[PDB]
Amino acid sequence: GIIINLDEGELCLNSAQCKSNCCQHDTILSLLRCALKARENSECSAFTLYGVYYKCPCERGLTCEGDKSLVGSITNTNFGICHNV
Amino acid sequence: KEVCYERLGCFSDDSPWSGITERPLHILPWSPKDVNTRFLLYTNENPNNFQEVAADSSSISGSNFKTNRKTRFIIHGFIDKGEENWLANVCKNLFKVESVNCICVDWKGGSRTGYTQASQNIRIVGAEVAYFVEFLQSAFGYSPSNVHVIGHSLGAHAAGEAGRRTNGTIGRITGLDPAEPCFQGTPELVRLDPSDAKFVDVIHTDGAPIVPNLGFGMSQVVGHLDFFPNGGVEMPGCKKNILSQIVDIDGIWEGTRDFAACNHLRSYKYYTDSIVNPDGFAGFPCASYNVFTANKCFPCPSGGCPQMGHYADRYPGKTNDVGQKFYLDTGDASNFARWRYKVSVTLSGKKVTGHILVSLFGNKGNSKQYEIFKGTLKPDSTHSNEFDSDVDVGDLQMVKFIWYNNVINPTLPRVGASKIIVETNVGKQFNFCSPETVREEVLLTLTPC
Repeated sequence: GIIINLDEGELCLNSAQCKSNCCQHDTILSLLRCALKARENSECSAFTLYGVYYKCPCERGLTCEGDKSLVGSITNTNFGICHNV
Repeated sequence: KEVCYERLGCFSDDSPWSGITERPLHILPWSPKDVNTRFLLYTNENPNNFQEVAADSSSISGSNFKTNRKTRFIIHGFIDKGEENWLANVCKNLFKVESVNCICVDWKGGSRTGYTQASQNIRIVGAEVAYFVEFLQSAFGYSPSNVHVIGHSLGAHAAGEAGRRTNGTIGRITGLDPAEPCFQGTPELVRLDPSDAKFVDVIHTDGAPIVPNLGFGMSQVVGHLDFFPNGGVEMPGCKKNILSQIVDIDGIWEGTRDFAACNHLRSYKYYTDSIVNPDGFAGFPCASYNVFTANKCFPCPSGGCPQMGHYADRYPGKTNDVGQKFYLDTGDASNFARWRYKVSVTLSGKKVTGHILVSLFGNKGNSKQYEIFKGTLKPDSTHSNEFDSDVDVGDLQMVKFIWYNNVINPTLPRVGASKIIVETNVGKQFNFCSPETVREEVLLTLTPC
């Protein structure tokens, strides 16, 4: 079936699953769980495809301006800092 | 019968001690060499390797124990697996903020037994502490007013005994989650109660009933201040134990059964964090956690909120009554602290359905986005919310407003916020105004008016 609405801390497998779609896990090897989205001025991860982040994407209406760099970067690590606009 | 022991005196068997319904079985206290109260001393000068002192001058005399700084004793009770270190860690943080004689009290020998034995043996660790406390006083003239006894589970009631025997001259006892079985509703003699020191402050955390629910902590108010974090019964972070109308307390206690000790261990984890966060746990006088969560006790009264834990001695009305309850919310881990804010929002813009969220920014940092209301966003209507900011922001400088809904919005409507008022828990109100409105999911900065 599809899984929906998992809370902060529940184990997850993509961000759709999480009420704040950010299924995070620092380190590649860790057990990925729902995390809160980034506050303004904290670190972020740019929006990804692989639905599991190392750092959460930013909460509403902040931009996480860091370096959406080339492949490599974008095939894994683009981080940044949530800034308003 | 009665039983007497070298130094500690005699320990009766009468009601209330034994016989009464809560503690029916007549057990008497194992003897002092069997209980084996060790006093392990830690100080600023020996922070991390203890030195064993004892109630006589040839022990105290060469040691780091110092009569010009306070002494505070940490008495354990339930020690979970892994949790062996907890008494030391409370010492390590005292040293981060003060010069102190931090005596941890060990009595594993008396505590590793049936619960009822231990409930009884608590009496020896009680007279043990009172003996050391009276000692420093005759030996060295060291007032009990400098003494602070911190005890967790049974230990709480050990400190309660210690204080009882010093006839409440001890400066403060702190119960961190006074065990329930054999003590709740049992008379004051048998348990921790406001008269065991000049000031007694307790942190209830696992106050559920022990049977059917394994609510190891007492729920009854026993201090002049009783803080009930997260409503004194389930703590965020803590797995709950499954029901049983027949609970094996000895089994829970020796560790034959299973036990999510988390809710009970949390009072010393809150106390430890409290030492290094001195505004971070403010207790609001509510009359129940439900009234409290229904945003009705906020801010602190005229003369503060009391800090739960370590800094509660500073609350100026701490002994004006017994049993004063205070509620508060904490984190679910790590730094346990939280700062509570009430923000009201007045709407400007269109009538729409959505979530309004606000976020604070102050001299020392900014919160994240806390939802203030959901549903019909009607212009010129006000909304309020109290929330627990994991960040103290300092004095507010600006605020930001934002709204959204999960429906495509054809009009491309625009809501904003006329004024947004932030009331700190001390109660300062800060005002923010905007003539702007903004589109769904754009951050409308407000600024002071």
